[PDB]
Amino acid sequence: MPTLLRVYIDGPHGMGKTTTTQLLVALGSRDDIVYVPEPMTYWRVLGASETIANIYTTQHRLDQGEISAGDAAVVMTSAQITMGMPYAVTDAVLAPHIGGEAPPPALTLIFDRHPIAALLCYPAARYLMGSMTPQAVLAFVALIPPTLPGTNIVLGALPEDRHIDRLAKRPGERLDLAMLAAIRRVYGLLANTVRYLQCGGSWREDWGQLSGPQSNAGPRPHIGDTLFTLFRAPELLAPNGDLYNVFAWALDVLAKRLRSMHVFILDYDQSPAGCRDALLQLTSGMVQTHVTTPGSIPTICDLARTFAREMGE
Amino acid sequence: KMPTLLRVYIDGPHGMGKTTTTQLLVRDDIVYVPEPMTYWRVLGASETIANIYTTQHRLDQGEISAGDAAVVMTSAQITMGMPYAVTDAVLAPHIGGEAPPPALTLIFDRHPIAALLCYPAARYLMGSMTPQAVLAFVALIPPTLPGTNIVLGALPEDRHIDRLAKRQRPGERLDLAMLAAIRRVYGLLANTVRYLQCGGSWREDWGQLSGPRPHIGDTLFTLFRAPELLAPNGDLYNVFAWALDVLAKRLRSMHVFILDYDQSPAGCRDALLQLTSGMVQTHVTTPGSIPTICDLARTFAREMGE
Ligand SMILES: C#Cc1cn([C@@H]2O[C@H](CO)[C@@H](O)[C@@H]2F)c(=O)[nH]c1=O
Ligand SMILES: C#Cc1cn([C@@H]2O[C@H](CO)[C@@H](O)[C@@H]2F)c(=O)[nH]c1=O
Repeated sequence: MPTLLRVYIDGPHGMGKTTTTQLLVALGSRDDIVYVPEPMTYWRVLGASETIANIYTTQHRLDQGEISAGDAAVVMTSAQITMGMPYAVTDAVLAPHIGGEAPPPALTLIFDRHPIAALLCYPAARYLMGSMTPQAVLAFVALIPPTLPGTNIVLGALPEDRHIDRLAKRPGERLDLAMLAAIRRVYGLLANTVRYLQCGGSWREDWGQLSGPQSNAGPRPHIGDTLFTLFRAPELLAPNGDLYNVFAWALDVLAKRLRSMHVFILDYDQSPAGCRDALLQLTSGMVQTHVTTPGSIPTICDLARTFAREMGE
Repeated sequence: KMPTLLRVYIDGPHGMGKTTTTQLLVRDDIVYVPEPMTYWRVLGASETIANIYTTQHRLDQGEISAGDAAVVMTSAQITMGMPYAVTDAVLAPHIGGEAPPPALTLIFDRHPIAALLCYPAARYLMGSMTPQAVLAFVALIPPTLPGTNIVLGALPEDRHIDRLAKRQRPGERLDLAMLAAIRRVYGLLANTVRYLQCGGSWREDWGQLSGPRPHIGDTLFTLFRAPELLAPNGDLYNVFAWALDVLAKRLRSMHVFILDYDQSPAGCRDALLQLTSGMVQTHVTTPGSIPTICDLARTFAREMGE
C-alpha cells in the first residue's frame, strides 16, 4: 500500500502556525503535499455570521459586566460548536481511508489545527476565562472523535513576551492577554497530558494528588501539570468530594483520545523560513499510516483541495 | 469466543410510553439505563428541560429573536446529549464484532442520535435552531458500532397527545407543534434508514428534491435543502454535503425496530421482548468487558436516573 503522512499544526493563535504551514507546503511539488487551512469562510459566513467577532465581543461584554456568566456561556458554547464543525466533518470523512501505522509518503497532509483545538483546547480556555461551564467543556470532550492512527500533532513553543508582541501586531479579534495566557496554559497542559499518558499515567490513581515544556520525551509530569487538573471544580464534585461518575467517564475518554497521539514541539521563536525548516526536520520522526484502498490517495487529495478552496481565505 | 452482548436502544418521540414500558421490562443479565434526568436537572446544568421549553415559548410569543433562541437551544442540546455521548465513548472499545444466549442485555432509554440529530432537527423545524448547528451535531455522531438496535415507536397522533399529556417531564410545556415536528423527524429517520439500506444514494437523488425505497423527499435529507446551506447557484456547500455523507454512513448500519405503543403497558413490554429475536448481538472484546459494562450501566442508572 502507499503511505500517508498527516501533520496537524496546532497551539495558541498568533504564533505563526498558518504561515509555517503554507511555507512547508510550498516546498513540495504541487501534489506530494496538500494544505488543509483554518476554515475561515465557515467561521465568518457559511457556519454563522462572524463567529470569531462574536467570541471576542462576548468575552469583552462579560469582562465589562454587561452580560452574565450564563448568557456568555450559551453564546460561547454555541459558537464553539460552529468553530469545530469543519474539523469534525473532515476527520469523519478521512477516517475510513486511514489504515494502520506503517520510505517517502505518497501523500502528506498538513492541517491547520486538529479537532481538539475547537473540541477541547478553546473550550477549556474559555472555562478559565469564565465564559464556559466545565460541564460544557466535558460535553465537548466526550464528542472528540476516535483518535486516528498516525495522528502527529505539532504544538508551539514561544516566550510569552514575544508571543504578546506578535499578537499585538500580527478578524473580529480583540486584544486579550488574559485569553492568551489561558490558551498558552491549556496547550502547555495538553503537551504534558499526552506525555503523562504515554509514561503510563493513570488519572484515577493520581486524582488524590490534585490540590490547587517540550514533549514526546522527558519524565512523567505531575497530574497537576496536565489537563486533568482543570476538572477539580465544585460543579463537578459530588457531596462525598469525588467527581460524579459521568464526569469521571469524560476524563477517561480524554485519556483514551490523547494517549495515542504523537506530539512534537516546534520553536516559533525564529523567522518564518526558520520555522519551516525546523518543521521539515521534525517530520522525519513522524508516524505514517497505510491507506485502506489504493484510490484513497487521490480521494484524500481531492477532499483536501475541495476543503481548502471552499473554506480557506 | 468472548461472551455476547445485546444492546437495545429505546428511542423515538417522547411521551409515547418509552420509560414505563422498559421499567416493566426489568434482573441480573439485563440492565436498564434510564434517562439521565438528574444530569438534565442538576449535574450538567439547572433544569435544562424547563430551559428548552421556556425558550421555545418565548420565541413563539415573539419575546426573543430566532437568533437568541438558537444559541440557547444549541447549548442546551449539548447538555442533553452529554451522558449519551460519554456512555457511548466508554462502551465503544468493549464492543466486538457481530455474533443463541446473550450473556448480557443492555436496554438504553434513547440512543445518542436523539440528542445529536432528532431533537436538533425538530427544533430546526420549530425555528429555534440553525441548520448549520444541526449538521455540527451530526458531524459528531459517534461511529455506528456493530449490533446497534434502535427501537422506534408507532402511535397515532391523537393517542400520542393523550399519552404526552400525562407524561410531561419537569419543566416541559405541552406543545403540539413540537410534538408534530418530533414525530415528523422520527418518521423521516425510519424512512432514511430504509432508503439507505435499500441502496439509496443522496447525491444521486439530490436533484429530485427541487421540482424500491422511499423517495428522498420523505427522508431526513429533505430537511437539509435549507437555503443557509446552499451556494448562490443552488449547490450544497461541500462542508455540508460531507456532513450528509456522514449522516448516511451512521444511519445505514443501524438496525431499526418498530414498537407499537397503542396498547397496554404490559403489552408494550411483551412486544419489546418479541422484537428482541431479530436484534443483532455482538461479542465483547475482553473477558472482563461484561462485568465492566454492567457496572457502567448500573452506576449511570443510580447517579443520573430519576
Ligand atoms: C479551531 C479553533 C478555534 C479558534 N479560535 C480563534 O480563532 C482565531 C483564528 O484561529 C483566533 O482568534 C483563535 F484561535 C477560537 O476562539 N476558538 C476555536 O475553537
Ligand atoms: C435525548 C434527548 C432529548 C430530550 N429532550 C426532551 O427531554 C424529555 C425526554 O424525556 C422530553 O421533554 C424531550 F424529549 C429534548 O428536548 N432534547 C433531547 O435531545
